[PDB]
Amino acid sequence: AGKLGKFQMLGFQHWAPQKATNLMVQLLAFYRGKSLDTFLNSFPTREFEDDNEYYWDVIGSSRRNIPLVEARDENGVVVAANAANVGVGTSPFYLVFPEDWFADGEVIVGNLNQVYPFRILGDARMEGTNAVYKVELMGGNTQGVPAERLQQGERFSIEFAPVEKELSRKVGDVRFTSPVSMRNEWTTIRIQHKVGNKLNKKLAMGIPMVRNLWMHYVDWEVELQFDEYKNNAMAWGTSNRNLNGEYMNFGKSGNAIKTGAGIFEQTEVANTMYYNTFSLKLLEDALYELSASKLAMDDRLFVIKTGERGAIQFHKEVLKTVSGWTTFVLDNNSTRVVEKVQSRLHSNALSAGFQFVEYKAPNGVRVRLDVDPFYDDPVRNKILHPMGGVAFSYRYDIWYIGTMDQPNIFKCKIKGDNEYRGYQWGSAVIHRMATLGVCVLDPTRTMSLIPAILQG
Amino acid sequence: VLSPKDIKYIETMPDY
Amino acid sequence: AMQLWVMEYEVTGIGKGCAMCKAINPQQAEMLLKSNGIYNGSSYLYKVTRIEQVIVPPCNGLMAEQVVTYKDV
Amino acid sequence: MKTLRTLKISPNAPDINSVWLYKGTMKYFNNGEWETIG
Amino acid sequence: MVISINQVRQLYVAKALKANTAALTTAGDIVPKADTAKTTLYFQSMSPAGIVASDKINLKHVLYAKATPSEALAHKLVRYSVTLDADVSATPVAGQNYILRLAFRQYIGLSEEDQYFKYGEVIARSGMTASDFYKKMAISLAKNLENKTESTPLVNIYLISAAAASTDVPVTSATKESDLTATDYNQIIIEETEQPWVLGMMPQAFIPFTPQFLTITVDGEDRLWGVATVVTPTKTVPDGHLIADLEYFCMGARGDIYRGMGYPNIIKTTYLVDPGAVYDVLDIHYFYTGSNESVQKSEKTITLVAVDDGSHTAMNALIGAINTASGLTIATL
Repeated sequence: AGKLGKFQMLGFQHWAPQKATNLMVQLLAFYRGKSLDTFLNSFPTREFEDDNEYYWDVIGSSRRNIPLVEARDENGVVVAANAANVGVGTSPFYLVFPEDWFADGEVIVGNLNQVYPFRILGDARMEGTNAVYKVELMGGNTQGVPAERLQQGERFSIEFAPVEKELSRKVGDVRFTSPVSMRNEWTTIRIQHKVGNKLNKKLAMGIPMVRNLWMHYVDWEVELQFDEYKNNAMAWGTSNRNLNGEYMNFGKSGNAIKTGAGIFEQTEVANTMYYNTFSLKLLEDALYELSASKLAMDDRLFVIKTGERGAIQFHKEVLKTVSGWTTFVLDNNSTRVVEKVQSRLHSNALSAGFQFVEYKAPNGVRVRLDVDPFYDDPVRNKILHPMGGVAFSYRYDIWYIGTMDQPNIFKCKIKGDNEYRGYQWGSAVIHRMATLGVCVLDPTRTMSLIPAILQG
Repeated sequence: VLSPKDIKYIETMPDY
Repeated sequence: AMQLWVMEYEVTGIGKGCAMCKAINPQQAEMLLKSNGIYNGSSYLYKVTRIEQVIVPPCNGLMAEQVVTYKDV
Repeated sequence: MKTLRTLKISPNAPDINSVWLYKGTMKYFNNGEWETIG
Repeated sequence: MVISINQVRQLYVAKALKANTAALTTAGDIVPKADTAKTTLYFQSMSPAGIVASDKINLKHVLYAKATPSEALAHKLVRYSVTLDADVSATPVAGQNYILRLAFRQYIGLSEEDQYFKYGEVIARSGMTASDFYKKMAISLAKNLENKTESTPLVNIYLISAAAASTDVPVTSATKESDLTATDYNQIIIEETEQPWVLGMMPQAFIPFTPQFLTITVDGEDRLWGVATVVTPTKTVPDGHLIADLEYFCMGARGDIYRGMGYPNIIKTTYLVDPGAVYDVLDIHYFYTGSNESVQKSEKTITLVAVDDGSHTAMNALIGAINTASGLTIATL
């Protein structure tokens, strides 16, 4: 594994007979620029009224259990971890919770549900914010609850509120919850160029290594390299705000340069792991636990988006996993790594080749794969990987976890034309300006495996 | 052949 | 951009290597390998053992030789 | 645990899932290293 | 922070204890007033807009009266010590992948069905020892967990040097293994953090966790490689974010129930509790019984907070002033 340099890019400040073609040759011994346009347009868009920061509704869940803070005996002494059994012979004891959640006459259970049920004998006596219920056991238990099942950090749920069949009085109560919200921000971009049709001073020639070693269209290059401004601001942008709402950077005119996080700084707040060597012990057990708590069994399809060499790192690692399956014998009858290709050289002429493009984990988890060609960027991704590539191709990105009925990722937009253009004849400067912003609604539905050399 | 959204684009867009 | 430098090195624990740069002095020859080589994210693994200039007047002779054995691995 | 079904006679190295035979030396791959047998 | 009530609850911050009605001048003052027959107790307090009184407690109709100190309301942050398992192997076996799964239980919601998992992975080398394993494990944990682009700090990672055995060596995403130079590491402490807070809108809640392990093949057998036990807590969450939340609720039983809602057209309640100070809380609970047929009780309470520095000097003076005026026997903390 070794690279041999096939080109060199030099600036122009460090340097007609007939032609064999009128179309300019573009060698394969030259890296080329890459648009993020195939990546960005895979997401839909959304139109807003103005450049105000925007918020929406966030809905959670309801089923709670309250952690215990401490447990006390009937005289007020706190139960230690090495103490004896508490509440022996159905003797009452106290149970200190950080909230008033359970009510009178209700049966609550510790980490071991239904084995040690505690019956609450009255309302909560407030200790500052704490709630102290004088409880006693409800299972016919004569020996009481052990001291390890009465410590800090034990979850307590509610079961019911039983009474006696005659002359009883009221027990139990009911509980309510509430939702939250989340915001997002915008960003504006500006470009200029002092210009007709000819180049200006920022030039770079490319000279290829072979053995015995026009006129510019400025109106297309300013649009292309301001398209790349809005493609790097939408996708590879970052935020510069505090937790106090203050901005950290100020522009030329005193005002604060307001930026919002792009795609890759909003989707990397959750489900992001940094690995040094890829293994299916890690990816399968991280995609299952995401899908064991969040996804139904039919809806467990993950389309891994990766680069080019990240596909051959997924090929040679499933092949490591498959070759350790000592139960099954893989034949050429079913898999067909060697098939019959019609050839002039022989009657029975063969071929060879295969690639593992999918992996299927237990409980219905299927791990697909596809190649997104913008991970192989020689301009932006410059830290190299020893197995070939630019080490960003070895990043695995799972978009679209589950089904939402609305898009999770979209590109925000102002109604109509939020792009600006302007010429400044003195000096002849073409100014262009645009605003943008990309909202990721739930970043828990985007998972990323990034190599460890791209962090910190 | 113009849908109402298109009349909205031919609208919200500037006249500037 | 003056002289050519062939390098014999050894990436630590990974293998051995053979490289060739174009710089003015051999300290910059190890710069152009530790930052443009294939171990960019593990540039501390590069251990360059021998740098000698590519001098012309023979123009028929070896410049680097570094074999990895089954008994080194 | 690990099954090796083939045995390759080669002065050079076989792959990690084959057993090396060379001139009187039997070698096999475990724990990332080619171990001799004798 | 919305709380539950029996019936109505009123909170008065005790910033300074005076002895006369005419001496109530500074915002936060309080004088516990009573009769000479000891039949009525009430608390004259100085608001930022004048002197106010409390409700008139009938001293025959008191139910309980206890004062809670500041260290009883300190949330003890739980810690988990991750070691190598002795029965599997005390030394990391070569070529096996040591992957740890941190299992969080309450990620953005109020319930455990909203879970979250962060990993850390180390393949061992042939000459890797136990101390070099915890160096590369906790760097690999902090690279995943405590990044600067994360939403909230979830857990803090700390090693323990075996010679010191009492000092936490912290690792961050910026921490390198060049800086971790000790040769005797025996455990990795994973410790939960303090979640963010703004008064009234975001309560003081926590995200608990459990470090879980995957299996490794040591002698052909699938064993999970470590043990993770819960050691005693060493840090405490201070009381200030809970009482400034508690005043925000009980300043709506007295004053405005509409806080901020139609924003320029509001009544703004000014609070006298600084969230940067711990407090000793006294909750005197009482009721009212009607004249002839209204024997049903109206169980209400009055909350009093007082800041201490070390020894409780301000609340034990307030309990001493309530005792010498009303004639109760509230226990002194």
